[PDB]
Amino acid sequence: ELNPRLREACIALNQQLNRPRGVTSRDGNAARLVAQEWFRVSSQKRSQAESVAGVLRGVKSLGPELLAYVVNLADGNGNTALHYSVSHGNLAISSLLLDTGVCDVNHQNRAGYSALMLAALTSVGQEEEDMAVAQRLFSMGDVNAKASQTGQTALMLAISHGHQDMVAALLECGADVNVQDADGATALMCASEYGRLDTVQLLLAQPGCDLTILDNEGTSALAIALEAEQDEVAALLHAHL
Repeated sequence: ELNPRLREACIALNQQLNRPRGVTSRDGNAARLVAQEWFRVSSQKRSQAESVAGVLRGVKSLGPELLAYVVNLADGNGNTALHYSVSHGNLAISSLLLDTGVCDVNHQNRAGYSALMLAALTSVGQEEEDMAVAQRLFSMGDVNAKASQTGQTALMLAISHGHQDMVAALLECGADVNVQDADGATALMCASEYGRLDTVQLLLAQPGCDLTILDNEGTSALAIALEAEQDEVAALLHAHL
């Protein structure tokens, strides 16, 4: 059940949302008060799924539009509760939000990243449940989306942090290897700079992987490897070229 102040703000917000035209400002008194309590309860590192679950039961009792509005609230950093739960590794909260069936997992924060992208970036190598959460995100998102500022993909972000299992998972979900970021860089280029040989091998094994894509200064994966002094990567790229 909702605490007295939040309940009243939710009732007021629900009233705005449920009008025939549904006209509702994210910047009204009601929405700001709901946001303040929602982020307080849902999005802290110490937030507890039990508490969030009780807020959601309360929100849901007022109706589906309110539930979807609240779950997908974005703060001044463009972050939703799911951004925070993924980033913080609060798996229980992640599961609880995804269980609502209403998360917009492709929503990009101000920095340009979706929850899907942050899951690729912050992949916990030894957490089977971390990977299960990421796979749920992939199933309801666009694994080939590009981040609004840098143009990077989940695949590139996973590569950049040496998250090999995440790389494999994204390729099994249909990640395109040949997407280019804002600077023209590809997943292979990121992998060639990072220097993990198994990741380079896995990318090279994908049908259609193109070794001759260039970035906007005409740089190839091979050149990046040589510049990074990754000789074994460089030699491997030479052999496929």
